[PDB]
Amino acid sequence: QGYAAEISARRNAMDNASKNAGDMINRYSILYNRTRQAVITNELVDIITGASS
Amino acid sequence: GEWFRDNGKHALIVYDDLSKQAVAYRQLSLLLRRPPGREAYPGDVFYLHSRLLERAAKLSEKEGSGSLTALPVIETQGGDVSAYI
Amino acid sequence: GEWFRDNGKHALIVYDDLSKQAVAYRQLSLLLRRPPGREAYPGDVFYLHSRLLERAAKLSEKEGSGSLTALPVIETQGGDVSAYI
Amino acid sequence: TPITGKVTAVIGAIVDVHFEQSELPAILNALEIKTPQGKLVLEVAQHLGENTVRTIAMDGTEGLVRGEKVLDTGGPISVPVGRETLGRIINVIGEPIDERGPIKSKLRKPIHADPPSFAEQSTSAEILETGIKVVDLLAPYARGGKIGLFGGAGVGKTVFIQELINNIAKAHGGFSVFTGVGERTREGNDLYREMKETGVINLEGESKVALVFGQMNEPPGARARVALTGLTIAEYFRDEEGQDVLLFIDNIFRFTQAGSEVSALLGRIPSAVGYQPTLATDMGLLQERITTTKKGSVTSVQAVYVPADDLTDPAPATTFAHLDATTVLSRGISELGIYPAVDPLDSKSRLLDAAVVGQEHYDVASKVQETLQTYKSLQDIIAILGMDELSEQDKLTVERARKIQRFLSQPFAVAEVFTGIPGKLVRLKDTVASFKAVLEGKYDNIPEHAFYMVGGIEDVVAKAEKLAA
Amino acid sequence: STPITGKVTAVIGAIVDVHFEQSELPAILNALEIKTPQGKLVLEVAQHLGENTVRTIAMDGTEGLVRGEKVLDTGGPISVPVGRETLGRIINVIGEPIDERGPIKSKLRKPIHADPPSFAEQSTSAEILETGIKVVDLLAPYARGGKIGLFGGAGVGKTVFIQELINNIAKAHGGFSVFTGVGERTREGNDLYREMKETGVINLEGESKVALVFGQMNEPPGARARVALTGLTIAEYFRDEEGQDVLLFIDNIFRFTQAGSEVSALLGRIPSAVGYQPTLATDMGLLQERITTTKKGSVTSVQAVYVPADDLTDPAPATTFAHLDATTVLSRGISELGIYPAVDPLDSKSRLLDAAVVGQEHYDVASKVQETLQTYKSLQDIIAILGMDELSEQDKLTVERARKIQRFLSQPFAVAEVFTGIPGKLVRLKDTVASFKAVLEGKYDNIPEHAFYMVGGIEDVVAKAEKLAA
Repeated sequence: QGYAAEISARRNAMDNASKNAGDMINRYSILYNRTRQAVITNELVDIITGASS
Repeated sequence: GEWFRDNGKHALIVYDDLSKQAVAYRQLSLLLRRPPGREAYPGDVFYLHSRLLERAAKLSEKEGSGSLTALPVIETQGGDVSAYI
Repeated sequence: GEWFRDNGKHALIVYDDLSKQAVAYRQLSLLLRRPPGREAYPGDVFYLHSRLLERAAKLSEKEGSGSLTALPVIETQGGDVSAYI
Repeated sequence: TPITGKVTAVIGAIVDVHFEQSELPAILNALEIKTPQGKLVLEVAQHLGENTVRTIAMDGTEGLVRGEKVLDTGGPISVPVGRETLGRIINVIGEPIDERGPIKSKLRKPIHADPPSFAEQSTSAEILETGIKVVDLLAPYARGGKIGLFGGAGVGKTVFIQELINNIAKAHGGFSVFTGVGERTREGNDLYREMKETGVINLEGESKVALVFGQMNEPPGARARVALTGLTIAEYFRDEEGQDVLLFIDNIFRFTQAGSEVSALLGRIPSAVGYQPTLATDMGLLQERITTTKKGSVTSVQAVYVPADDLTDPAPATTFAHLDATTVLSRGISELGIYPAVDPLDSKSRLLDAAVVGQEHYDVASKVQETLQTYKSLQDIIAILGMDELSEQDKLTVERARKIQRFLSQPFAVAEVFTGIPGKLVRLKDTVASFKAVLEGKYDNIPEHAFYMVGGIEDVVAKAEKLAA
Repeated sequence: STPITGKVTAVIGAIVDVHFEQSELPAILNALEIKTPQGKLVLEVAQHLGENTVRTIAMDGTEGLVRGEKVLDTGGPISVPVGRETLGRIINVIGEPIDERGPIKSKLRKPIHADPPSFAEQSTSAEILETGIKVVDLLAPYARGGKIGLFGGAGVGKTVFIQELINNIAKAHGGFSVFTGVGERTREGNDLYREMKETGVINLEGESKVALVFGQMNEPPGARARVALTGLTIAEYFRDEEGQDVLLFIDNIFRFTQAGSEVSALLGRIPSAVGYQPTLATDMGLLQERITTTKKGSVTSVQAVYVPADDLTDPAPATTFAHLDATTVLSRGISELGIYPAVDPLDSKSRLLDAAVVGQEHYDVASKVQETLQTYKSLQDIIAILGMDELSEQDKLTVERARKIQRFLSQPFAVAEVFTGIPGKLVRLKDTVASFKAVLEGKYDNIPEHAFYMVGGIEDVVAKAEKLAA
């Protein structure tokens, strides 16, 4: 009775974990995308300045 | 607002939205070929905002307690308060 | 250092902070109006650094066998090593 | 003397004059252009040839009619210093703007000055303590030192500094200077009022404080030489009066920022981000005129409005170079609700050592750092899989670390207005004992909430009784 | 000498502008010589700016220069010396020795600019170079006349890899080789000079089967750019004029990228992405097309590349990645595991890998090897968390074979008789195919994983099994 519950719990925990990790994946992905844009911009500014001079 | 303020009379001013002023000053500056500041917003943007904001005050008793409350309304970029403006 | 090295005496040279040398050459280059390399460090900052670093050596026994050893010290800003310097 | 010029251009407050006479003011000279609204003090910064200088204008240019007569007032602007500058709030020019009337100037001193020599240095090590636990444990100060603070300004940042004024300057006997660049006028009015109230400034009788206030309204160029002006007053105390001084600068990001703006106008092609190419030299010169010399060791508190908390922006980075202690203050830790909002892995002092402040202090701090670093390290792991599903040994550590973080929360005296919580200044000797116990889990038998926003260990215990009710 | 006399006008770094007289007409890609107490400074003409005022790039240093200085014109691209007397002589950028064996040149000199052979000239070959390095041979078959590329991160024993290749392949090889060093450090240089004297490939008496072109990063960026051009022409002289096949070797071509980026900027040609010159692609193209299998000869370049911060998504390594025939990626992890070579074989792709081309048996074996190792890597996560033993018996046997194979990749190197002390192994291609096939069949799963570690072929594997047993 115990063993079935034990394995059932293991499944449950491991499922919910996949979900929690997914949420965090999404949060850092949006941050990544914004950060990517910022790098492009900072580089772009350097180029603009160079062309300007 | 300052005419009211300088009557000592109490006032309030809401500046909605200075974020759109930033884009405007950006446009003007870029079209004046002034080098892009960070986030492409000019380097004197700090100066602009500070000059605007600091003219709103609760004056001294001599000046008749000239209130002019300031409430500037900022449209946060994606709700990220880390952002230059 | 090379005078020590020349005498056959061994020595060790710490170049701390070489990162600050780059800032200095940046200042010079941009006020000599030289074109800015990426990150505003001129595109020959490498030439300055490379010639400097290659002047630490272990000489041949016909050249004494003197040896200057070098330890450059570079600051990493945010641990960023993809940075040009 | 009357050395004429005309204003050829007014490209911002970076006016260009053409001194008609070939007698050309030298660089770092000061010029008076007479105006119906006062005068303008301008400072020669370039000679652009054909007897056309390009001059920084320290006042807000407007009204200027193209081709305006100039007169050369010569040399670096000479401020007025004295014991009669004590009490005063002085303009960039030096004009007493608190209208305690004209300064009876003994010495009027040039704004530009050179930092003392390597041999002239007198290198201190005398511990200065605040009574702020987090400061004491993690980065204890030293009197005459160079203290540094970073992060968002006036996020209680100003309040933090105010707490320092409240603590340290009500324990400093010497002179003290508050110089606030880009200061918030209302806060300044409050501070001035408070100073007058606490006798620190007393309108009648002496003031052991002098004040320089630079509002952020004032044009960038004025803000650029607010720093130098204050720095001169500091030199008068340091040198001429000899006495050790406190100094507060709030914020020196405004100094850097102002410089980048004018640099472009000057014609200097803007360096990375936009900063002035001369950023390093200017910061260096300034922060070495606050140095510890045989004539005086001046305790400095430097406040950097780190822009968007980009420490990687070179000006905050280069501030670290000119500091012996830093107390980077983190917005995240502010969000965690901790006041003091100090980042605990980003505070340092060279005074922290196993013999400078002793092995016991160092060991306690070492353990705090390691414990917290572990807790931060397991933050991912904890979240994806509960701390229950992490190791038991670690689970004790995690629970302990949560307590330690809360223990670091301590109310403050002039934070009492904002927080509504009576402040606490706890003795350094007491702090070491208190944290030691917590690390040994002696008092880890009581709630995590008990440790939050309280002072000494005894206070935690008492608050346990309070929580129990 | 020549009426073409220019007076320097501006020393603005390496960029030195000259003012040739109105009558005289210089031309782009020429070489100017200015007599100096520092030899003759060579300036490569790169622009005309008007009224016979050129903008030229320096090769040598620009200290002490006096603006107004009379400038002779060589009259065209820098002229090196060529011959079969170039063998076993270090040739600097302008051609002058560093081996100090006096006048290098046979009876000829040649210009260092030359054109890449046309489509008509190109002659295809499917010939297979053999490295004698078993892992390299099997999982990345090399090709004679190819453009092998040693892509890797920071100094992955880049020189060491090349040294092993020279130790095996060069001695075996009957043609010539050219070792070209672009900005390589003089410690490494001294080791290489010594090392190839030791391996006798620089045969002190008699002909050397290698030639040397050592460039030092100390030398200004301009010299760094045209050391590559110099080396390239030497290989062409061998390929064409001597008719022989060669094995070109260049080191490190990221240094070539960096150098080109710098002088692009200096030329005022605003550097493109990640500060890398806008002309990067076409410059690469000229070098790369110049290296090929013609009907005059066949040249197998092995070019080292430094991949900054192991980011090959960076445009400069990525651009080079396309142009090269036979890529290999050296990985730190595998190095740390102690395996020499450090190549991650699942990160190595050679153009020759086509099934019949490498032979059906070889191909089938190589598909199986790739799967076996890949199985170990995929399963590594499972072995790690879930545990080793929870996996299938079949999976476990594949893992055991993979661990044996993994350490059967470990070939102790002859040039790592100084980096490990343990001698080399020169294993024939056929022998490698056979020995790897055997392992896969599981015939030597009774031989420990560590009895494959740091030993050669099957005979050695058995011998070390016996050795450990004893």
